[PDB]
Amino acid sequence: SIASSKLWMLEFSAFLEKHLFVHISPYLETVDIRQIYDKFPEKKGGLKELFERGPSNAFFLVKFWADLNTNIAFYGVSSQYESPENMIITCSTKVCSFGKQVVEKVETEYARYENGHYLYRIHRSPLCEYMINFIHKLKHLPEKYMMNSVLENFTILQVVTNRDTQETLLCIAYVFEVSASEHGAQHHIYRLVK
Amino acid sequence: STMGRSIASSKLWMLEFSAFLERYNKHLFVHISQSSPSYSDPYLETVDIRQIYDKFPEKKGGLKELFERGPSNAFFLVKFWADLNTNIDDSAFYGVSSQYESPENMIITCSTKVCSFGKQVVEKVETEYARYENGHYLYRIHRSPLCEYMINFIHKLKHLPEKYMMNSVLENFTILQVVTNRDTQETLLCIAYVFEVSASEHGAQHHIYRLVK
Amino acid sequence: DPVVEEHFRRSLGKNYKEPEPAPNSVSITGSVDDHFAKALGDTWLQIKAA
Repeated sequence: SIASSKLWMLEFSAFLEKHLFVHISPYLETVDIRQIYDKFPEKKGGLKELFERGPSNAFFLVKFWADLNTNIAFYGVSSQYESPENMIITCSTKVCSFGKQVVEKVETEYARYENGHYLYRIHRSPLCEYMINFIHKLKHLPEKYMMNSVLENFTILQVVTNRDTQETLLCIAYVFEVSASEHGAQHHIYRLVK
Repeated sequence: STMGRSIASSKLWMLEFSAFLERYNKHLFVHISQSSPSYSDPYLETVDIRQIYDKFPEKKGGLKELFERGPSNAFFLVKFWADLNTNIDDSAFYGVSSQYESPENMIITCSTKVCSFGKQVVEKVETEYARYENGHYLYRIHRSPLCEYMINFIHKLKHLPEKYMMNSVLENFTILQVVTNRDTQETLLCIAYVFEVSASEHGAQHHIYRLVK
Repeated sequence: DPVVEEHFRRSLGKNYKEPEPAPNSVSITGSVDDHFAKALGDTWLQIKAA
């Protein structure tokens, strides 16, 4: 699972109101992070610089196979994280076109204390105008090979941070394809290394 | 009425606005401060909004439609004469800070669209809740970081050899700012900014207008 | 309730949990269109025109 020492993601989902485009609920395979640097902004704040500072056990790559097969409306994304510590977290998610940042969404969340842990919830947070328009134009293309061509160089960098210490708790890099199936989405999680 | 003498609609008032550069050193590029609506200042001069449609993105999300729907007493034009004369950034934080007041308690959305030749180049969307303090509901966007586009723009602009060259660049540079009630979707105020360099050695100026017809 | 909040803010000082903490924002610096053009070229331009 997607977990460092201080934070783990339990759930992540992008949806349309419900339709799931993309959903998530050791011995993960690895990916050399030097091979994907070009897929995310490379200067300061870059994935390379991020990796070199923050703990290397916090870095992950998720491959999604989206389910774009729906005719449904609210566009939202919901994720939830768990920690042993109580802290204030900032979730920063940058959408990237050919490695250049196109939208960045910054969210700051508190923990409710529930069962053994501190849980954090981003509940039904709305997609930006850009993303709706993107998914819309993507969804309505005449062929799946065209859709994968668009998705080829579409990526999202998600870096979650302890707002006070500025320490990075987990960093997830997403890459994309359309699902081969008529229905359903799939995913595959990787640990980012070296 | 008190309306029409400051950047204030029925539901929202701009108290303070500034873009700045920090390093401890600070430089103001652009500054505005107002009071709550009152009878102390004369009516603002007016500007025909049709003279300005062409300087902002139109079509759907556009200024014309925005004007045609929400209350027309919520619409303002600010002319800035920015102060580009500072030698810092040679470290430096580029920020913008604003502050607003409401008679009501609400949740406001501030959307700032930067525009080059009337087409949008960046958009910043901010959500602010109200802090309550003595009699007042106050909203603050404090030291909000400028985007790479804007830093680069100001840098390249700062270093031009001539102010007439600076004014030519600013000629087609505009910022549309629309503040909105997140529930009612009512537009609380909408300000259109146009720009020039200050003729002065130091300091910035402004001139506020009500947009009409 | 901001009027209640004020009392608390004033009472706890440096122990006051801001009910909606900063930072928050959405910054958009790009056109979806420009992406499709780059991925699909003429094929995308043909589709737009219908």
